[PDB]
Amino acid sequence: QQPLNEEFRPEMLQGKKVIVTGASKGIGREMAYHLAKMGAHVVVTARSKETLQKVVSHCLELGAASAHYIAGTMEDMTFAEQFVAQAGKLMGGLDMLILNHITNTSLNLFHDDIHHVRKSMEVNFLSYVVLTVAALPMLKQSNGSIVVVSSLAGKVAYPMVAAYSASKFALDGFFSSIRKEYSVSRVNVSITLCVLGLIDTETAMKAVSGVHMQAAPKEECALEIIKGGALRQEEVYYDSSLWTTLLIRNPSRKILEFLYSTSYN
Amino acid sequence: QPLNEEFRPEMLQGKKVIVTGASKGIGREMAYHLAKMGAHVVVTARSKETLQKVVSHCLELGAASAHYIAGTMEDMTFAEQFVAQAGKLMGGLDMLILNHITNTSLNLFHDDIHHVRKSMEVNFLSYVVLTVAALPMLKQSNGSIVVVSSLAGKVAYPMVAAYSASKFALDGFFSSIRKEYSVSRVNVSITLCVLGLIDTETAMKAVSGIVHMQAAPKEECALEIIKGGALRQEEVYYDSSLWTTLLIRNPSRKILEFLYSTS
Ligand SMILES: NC(=O)c1ccc[n+]([C@@H]2O[C@H](COP(=O)([O-])OP(=O)(O)OC[C@H]3O[C@@H](n4cnc5c(N)ncnc54)[C@H](OP(=O)(O)O)[C@@H]3O)[C@@H](O)[C@H]2O)c1
Ligand SMILES: NC(=O)c1ccc[n+]([C@@H]2O[C@H](COP(=O)([O-])OP(=O)(O)OC[C@H]3O[C@@H](n4cnc5c(N)ncnc54)[C@H](OP(=O)(O)O)[C@@H]3O)[C@@H](O)[C@H]2O)c1
Ligand SMILES: C[C@H](CCC(=O)NCCC[N+](C)(C)CCCS(=O)(=O)[O-])[C@H]1CC[C@H]2[C@@H]3[C@H](O)C[C@@H]4C[C@H](O)CC[C@]4(C)[C@H]3C[C@H](O)[C@]12C
Ligand SMILES: C[C@@H]1CN(c2ccc([N+](=O)[O-])cc2)CCN1S(=O)(=O)c1ccc(C(C)(C)C)cc1
Repeated sequence: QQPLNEEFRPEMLQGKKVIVTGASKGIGREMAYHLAKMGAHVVVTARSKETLQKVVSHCLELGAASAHYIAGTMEDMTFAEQFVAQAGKLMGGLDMLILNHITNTSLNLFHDDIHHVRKSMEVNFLSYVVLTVAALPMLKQSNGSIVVVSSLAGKVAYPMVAAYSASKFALDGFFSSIRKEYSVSRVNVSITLCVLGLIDTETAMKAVSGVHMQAAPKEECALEIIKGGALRQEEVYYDSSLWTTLLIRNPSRKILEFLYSTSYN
Repeated sequence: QPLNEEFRPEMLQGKKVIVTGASKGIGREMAYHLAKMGAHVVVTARSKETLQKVVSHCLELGAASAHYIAGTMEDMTFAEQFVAQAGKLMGGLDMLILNHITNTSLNLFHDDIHHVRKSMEVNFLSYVVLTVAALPMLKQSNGSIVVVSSLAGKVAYPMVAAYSASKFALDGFFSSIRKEYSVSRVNVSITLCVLGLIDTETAMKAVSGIVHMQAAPKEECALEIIKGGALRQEEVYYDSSLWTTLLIRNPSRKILEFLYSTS
């Protein structure tokens, strides 16, 4: 996967057709708004239409080349697959798939909640796979890009987020493996995994409101995510701590993977 | 917190161990090793005839008990029943060795969502269900949970995406609850094992074409899993090369988690 050795330029997204999921709020909404401000075509999704409409409206107000929404739950694999189709017609193509949404989750110990674990896998992980499969043909045409939004808990272990972490680890294991597949098959679709720390979205602020954890600004975060996709980077790291930003990489893993891949064929 | 001792076989003598996917491969050799130790075993898998055969050689080997209970971990109900059924058959549970996997598909991923889902269900979700159901008894003996995983559950490889997803998920989930059990003072240890190429028939069938590094003896591999589990180690790394286990360590992650919990 060859990234561009350029500096990012906001114009790179002008006229581009982009899906963003879980975009009625949080980092997703903020991504829609940056893409809007860049004059991109944008289709957003989430379960609730009212909140989605506001985003759509302000996107056009912000200068979006076009902007729509389709509401639905990503518990529905059928909705997921269909959403990408409807969204493809709407824009006449696809340059970028931004996979962002999660099921509602809050900090808690794990006792018996298999139903939360499975819904997490289904919504947080499986639905991302179904959306990728549904979007690849269009993405092969544009030579597009999959952006997968992940978490520190998707690279290291923390208490209170077991089912969430499982699903985020899964994303890494899956998409990191198909990136290597796309590179032998010579599929020219980039895959960017984003490892975010605590971000000041309203939901996240509510879920931790109860010690001191410094949150990072959602607007800058959203842009760092778009920048990584645009530039076809493998991983984007974003946290408020410089120590965390550093320690969340895995140089051992890069070396090993590189030795294996220039070794096997 | 590991046990501050050298391993000695008799630690397992009398203990109540479940071993899943124990009809063949590494699972089978763990049943056997635990048997020469004196443990009470109960194995499980889908293969009735073969389970029977192993259970029988376990009795010949020194085991204090040997029972099998065939079924598929695609079935969460049977997974839940199985631990209860096995708990009775033993009057307690000391060790839960979680090892089974669905059949892994060595190929480019294209559109088989159902195979991804099934990998997640069998390879990961069923491990959660089994653990949920074996907890109460594990708490009472202050027992151990062993989770078997792979090079491909720590780093990424092409051709095994669904499997890598499931093994990665094992790491997140069980590493997260390990930190939860420490702070809520649950005295149940958790061991994640990371295995390179082991010479099981399954593996050798899989790597037959290409030429790799020497595969490692499944009998040694199985014992090291039991050892680490017994000593309550957090992680066991096993490959025929020490270089592999050196290269696979991630000190960054260890330091970052130390930082988060001094806090
Ligand atoms: N903020 C953080 O501290 C943080 C940290 C690490 C990683 N991240 C990652 O950043 C991404 C965005 O998180 P956020 O904090 O911005 O969350 P958020 O503000 O809570 O936004 C979640 C979005 O997902 C949608 N959603 C929820 N359930 C859905 C379902 N079943 N089907 C379809 N859409 C659903 C929501 O809309 P509806 O409810 O209307 O459906 C909403 O638009 C996530 O992947 C998260 O893991 C965030
Ligand atoms: N061998 C290696 O090179 C290697 C490398 C990395 C990781 N590992 C890990 O080591 C563990 C064991 O590997 P192995 O090579 O020993 O595998 P194996 O020889 O293929 O045995 C897998 C076991 O799982 C059982 N199983 C399959 N589907 C099942 C289902 N639906 N329900 C219940 N049981 C099922 C199989 O029994 P039945 O068909 O009789 O049901 C079999 O006993 C796995 O977790 C694997 O990830 C091995
Ligand atoms: C053999 C490879 C890994 C080899 C590797 O990654 N090595 C490359 C170079 C590493 N080194 C730098 C150490 C060597 C170079 C310097 S050195 O001098 O040391 O060679 C590993 C990685 C993924 C593994 C499969 C999965 O588990 C799924 C499945 C589980 C079953 O149960 C058994 C079958 C199967 C198909 C597994 C078989 C095997 O187990 C695989 C292929
Ligand atoms: C540092 C943050 C927050 N984390 C966390 C973990 C544990 C606790 N705790 O109070 O024990 C508090 C916070 C988990 C890891 N990260 S994160 O950025 O991966 C993250 C942020 C927000 C969440 C939600 C879904 C709980 C809001 C989960 C993970």
